[PDB]
Amino acid sequence: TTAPKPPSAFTVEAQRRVEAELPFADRADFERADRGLIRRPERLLIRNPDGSVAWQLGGYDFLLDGKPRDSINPSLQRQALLNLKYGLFEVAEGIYQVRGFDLANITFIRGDSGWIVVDTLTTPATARAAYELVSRELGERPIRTVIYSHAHADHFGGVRGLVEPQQVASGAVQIIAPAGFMEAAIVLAGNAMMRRATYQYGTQLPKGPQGQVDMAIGKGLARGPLSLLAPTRLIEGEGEDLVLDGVPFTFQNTPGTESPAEMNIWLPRQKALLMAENVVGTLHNLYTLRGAEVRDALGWSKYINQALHRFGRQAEVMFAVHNWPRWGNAEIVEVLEKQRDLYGYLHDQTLHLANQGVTIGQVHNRLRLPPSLDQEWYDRGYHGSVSHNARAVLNRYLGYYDGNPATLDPLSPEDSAGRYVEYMGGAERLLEQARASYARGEYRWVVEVVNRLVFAEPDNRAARELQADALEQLGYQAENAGWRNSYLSAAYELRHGVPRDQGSADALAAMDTGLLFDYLGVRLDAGAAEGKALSINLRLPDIGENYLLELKNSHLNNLRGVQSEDAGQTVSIDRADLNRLLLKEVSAVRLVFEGKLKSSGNPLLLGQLFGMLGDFDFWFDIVTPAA
Amino acid sequence: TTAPKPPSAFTVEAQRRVEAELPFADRADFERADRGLIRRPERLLIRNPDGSVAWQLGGYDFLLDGKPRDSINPSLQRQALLNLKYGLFEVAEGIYQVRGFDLANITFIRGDSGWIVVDTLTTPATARAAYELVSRELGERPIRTVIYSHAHADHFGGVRGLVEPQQVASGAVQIIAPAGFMEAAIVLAGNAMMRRATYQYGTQLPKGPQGQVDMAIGKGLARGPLSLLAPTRLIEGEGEDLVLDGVPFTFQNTPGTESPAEMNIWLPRQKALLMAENVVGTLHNLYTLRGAEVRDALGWSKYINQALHRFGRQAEVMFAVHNWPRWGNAEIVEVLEKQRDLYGYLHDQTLHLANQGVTIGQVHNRLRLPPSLDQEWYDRGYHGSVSHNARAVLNRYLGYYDGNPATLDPLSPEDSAGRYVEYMGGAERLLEQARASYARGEYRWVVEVVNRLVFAEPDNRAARELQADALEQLGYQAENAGWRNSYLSAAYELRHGVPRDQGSADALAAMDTGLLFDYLGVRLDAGAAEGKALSINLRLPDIGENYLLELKNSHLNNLRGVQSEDAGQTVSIDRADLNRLLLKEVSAVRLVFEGKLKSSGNPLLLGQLFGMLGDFDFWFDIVTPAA
Ligand SMILES: CCCCCCCCCCS(=O)(=O)O
Ligand SMILES: CCCCCCCCCCS(=O)(=O)O
Ligand SMILES: [Zn+2]
Ligand SMILES: [Zn+2]
Ligand SMILES: [Zn+2]
Ligand SMILES: [Zn+2]
Repeated sequence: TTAPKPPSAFTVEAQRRVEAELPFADRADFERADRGLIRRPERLLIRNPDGSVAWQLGGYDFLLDGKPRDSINPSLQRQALLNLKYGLFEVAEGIYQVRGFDLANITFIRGDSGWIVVDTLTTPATARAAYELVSRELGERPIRTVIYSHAHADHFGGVRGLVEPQQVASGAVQIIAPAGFMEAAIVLAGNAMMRRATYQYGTQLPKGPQGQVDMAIGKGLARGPLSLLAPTRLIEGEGEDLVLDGVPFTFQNTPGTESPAEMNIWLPRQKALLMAENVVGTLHNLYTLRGAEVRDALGWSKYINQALHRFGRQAEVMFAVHNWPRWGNAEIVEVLEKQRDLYGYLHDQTLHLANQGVTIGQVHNRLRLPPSLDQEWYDRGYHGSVSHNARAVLNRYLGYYDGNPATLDPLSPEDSAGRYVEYMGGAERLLEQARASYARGEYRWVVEVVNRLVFAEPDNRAARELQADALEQLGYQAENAGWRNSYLSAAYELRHGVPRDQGSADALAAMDTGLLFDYLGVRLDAGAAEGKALSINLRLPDIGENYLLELKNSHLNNLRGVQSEDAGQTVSIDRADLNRLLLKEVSAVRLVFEGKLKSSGNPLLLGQLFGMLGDFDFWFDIVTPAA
Repeated sequence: TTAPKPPSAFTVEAQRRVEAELPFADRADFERADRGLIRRPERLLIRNPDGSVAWQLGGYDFLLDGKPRDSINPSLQRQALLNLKYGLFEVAEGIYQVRGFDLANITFIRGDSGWIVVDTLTTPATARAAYELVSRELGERPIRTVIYSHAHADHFGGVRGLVEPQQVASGAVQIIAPAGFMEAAIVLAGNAMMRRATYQYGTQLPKGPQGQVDMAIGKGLARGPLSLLAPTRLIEGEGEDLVLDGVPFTFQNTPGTESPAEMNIWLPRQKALLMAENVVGTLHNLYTLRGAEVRDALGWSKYINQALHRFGRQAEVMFAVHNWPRWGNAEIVEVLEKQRDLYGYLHDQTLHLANQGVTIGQVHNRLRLPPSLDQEWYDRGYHGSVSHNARAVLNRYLGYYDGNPATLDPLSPEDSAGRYVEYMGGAERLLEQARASYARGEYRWVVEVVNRLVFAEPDNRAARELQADALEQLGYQAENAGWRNSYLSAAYELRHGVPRDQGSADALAAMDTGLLFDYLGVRLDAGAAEGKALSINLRLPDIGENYLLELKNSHLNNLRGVQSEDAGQTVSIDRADLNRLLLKEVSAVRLVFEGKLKSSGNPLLLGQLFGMLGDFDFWFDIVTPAA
């Protein structure tokens, strides 16, 4: 059978254990998440210009009765309900947030003549909807300044919902960002990350008790066009004190924590501390499972300590770009200390263990937070997990290899699987044993062993169905939203298979030219490039950049600021026009006839290079070997 | 039986295949490695001041007959003999190198009044011995300048063998380094890295056909005290043109390639290009298996391209801090192009594959260099490997997790092993099957499956002996020196068990104070720190630094430039005296009585904190679960 199964007796027991272990009696977050509520719109339904739906919350109604469901980890269910506390809120005098209109929050700070806005959600429609709610309740005011707290799409993505380029061009609107913002906002492993993200975000799952229920730092991500307008002003060095529209702001740069470009904000008049995405209502990711570079827990901890000693000590309210605020100086001091020691403990104790010989394959089964950190709701592994972050720290310092040469040169899973199956007496015998293990509630073992059979025999329905059943129990048990979604998406694909039916101008415009060509080098089909050699001078006059492109030894090189008198072709095109070509907004033929694409030398080389560029299928297999 | 076994028939066949696949007819390296030889001392034996032996080459005599040995990959054997071409060499007019006195080379450049020296080997005794050979053959000359090509111990370690602090202090000797040198020269995962390095370096193996034979970039690493004298001058930005003792030097910074602080050197008078450790006689590591952060192949490739377009185009000789030079402009241009496209192809094609859904557990079995790159001796995987570097690139962008939730929350190997064994019919049945697989030459499979049995039953001699036999065949087959050494060290420990019998003042002095306390936080025993809280102001007047130390929530924090009026204790000590304490060169009691260690507040806190500090056993288990 191919439909979700009820929670097993072992899964039920695991949920009861969560309740026994975690401080459910501490319900203060429920008060915090409702404090200062101005308006919760009755229903929320946000639409995109093309008619698609950007965001809606009606799919979460099953959570509203607040009744426990054993197919959901009760800690995650608690977070799931708190994230449904959406609408317009007062944080402090003249500081408001619209929460639950998208994954992130959007913050409106009262200036003398308009709003200073912090962040802009993921897509213009959600941002626009938030601004409309603000105007209905507080009165319409022009937005004078938009500040990006950091370089992530759930924060800069909806900017065109608030302001337009002509406002920025005229100086009516300023955009403030931490130094390094443009370099960090925008690729090379994009298809792999996006496809792996369908698991983490559970994009194929229904919203419900046996599907997606929450995304930890918010309900989920709004769907729509991605916008991005470049900053007009950057916060340099350690930070800067600015006055915006009569309001004093202190910006504290925290480079290389949750994002390479990030800054906390202190508002001294309100004694309000906006902790960007450094401190949120959950342990955050040191490693995002969809795939990204490992983050620096050591710096993350130190920057939280820096904020504590500078501001925390005088703060009356602390708030963030995800989740809800926390009021009271003693509460804020403790949250800052604990979040600082959370990242610090994860870092320090992973390394303490590693230095004792505990490997990347063992550390998550050994490392446990001490009670003082374990027993706070904002330290729970909803977004990041202690388990995956400990392995992340270890991977950052020691790498993927566990040091045991048995594992140094491993056969691909699909190549060793047939032998595992044979050694275990064949598929039927393996299933018999795995089913007995399943009946004992040993899901973490079952998913490892039955995965071998699925890889040996991807058309073995019985194997896929058992693997799916065990993964699903693990998803029900998961406190982590990303783990849950991944387990349930894996079950879904094992049961149903992968779909057989299957661009942002601003994002492309933000991409450095060198990175664009690095990406084109990634698209290069090695088979097509084999034995070829060509050099092309590329000139981009609007941005005043020159690149030397060299294809040789089945590799595309690009080099900024150099030209070769020996290149076989010289090509001139504005970066703006190159952008349009890639976005299919203009044809190369029309550009050549307009005199916008120019060439000397052999007119064919760039075309020949383009013809070697391959493509990537989005729906590649994950839970089985490639079809 | 517990002694090395002969190469199997499959291993022999694998060696013959290497010969069929690789260009052994290309023997030009043999001429290159002998070119400009001035003196090869008859025997080489270098001793340390305490009487220990730093370096000797007599253990490699078995290689001298040049006869093929099937327990050594013939490509590695070729490299092993070329690395035995040691002694004093002329590279170009007034440019000499002493090769094979240590892992790295040391370079002497004739100035008007003395030597400009590039790098200093690993330990003073080897450096001193190299200088003595130089003086015997070319005449004794003062060393006026020492340049560190980059921030690695096999390059700055022997500096005290050449110069002393009073020479630097008086300005008689200058030390030049790339900007960032001191930050990159010096920890947190040190015990784990060092212990894992016993495998990579094969520190327990004899020198011989069934032991250690070479270390790729050199024969091995000299053993002795580690020295380091701080630079007096840093090469800033992209680089700088300097004149040293009448000789013109162009320094090209290449930050974040083989080392975070590295610079190539162009010598325009001799048209000589010293490629630091960017281009050597082998594919280098993107990931060193002993464990370290993943290196940036993209930047590595671009920096090689930058050197090519700036200098390569006019170079007559190219040489490096490891291995031998290559003469002739056409040869140099090709080597630079190929090394550039080597790192570029590894990067680009790993990502091309990953974007198609190929995982970190599959990529090394899919990625292959094109013939133009595969068929050059300096592109062979002696130091780095295509296999481990491809997985490294993938790990850098996507992380350790393959995206399949079967693998998201894995049981530790020792906890799932008992079940693998049971499912496979028990130990005897598993061995029976594994022995048949062994008889078919399926070593990569045998080491994966028998490893399960060793982990289930670490005292099962029969299992350990088979695992050892299979690993050993893999070590014999390995072209990579680190892989070979690791496979043979694993066999050694399985057969014999781990030893049951078991500081650099300069290195400690080079360590930032914050990093020192970060390291102390890593030593913190969480059990001992539980429930404790303390704050200590630490003042270090000689360096003018203040730190706030806070222990809370089982985590030690240190914060530069802040002090707390609420700290329970204030401690004052020069960093120089703190160094001496840690090195056991002075007792804390003697320092307090000398007035060199001062305290206000509760005199006990720092002592209490120190008492919570744990230690790490060096010889932790790798190939079995912890004893
Ligand atoms: C349209 C893309 C939206 C991107 C929103 C996700 C934020 C990226 C950072 C990953 S993490 O969630 O901080 O761990
Ligand atoms: C006494 C320690 C000697 C360190 C020498 C090894 C160099 C460190 C860098 C690793 S790698 O060999 O570049 O990949
Ligand atoms: Zn973010
Ligand atoms: Zn965010
Ligand atoms: Zn090095
Ligand atoms: Zn080196």
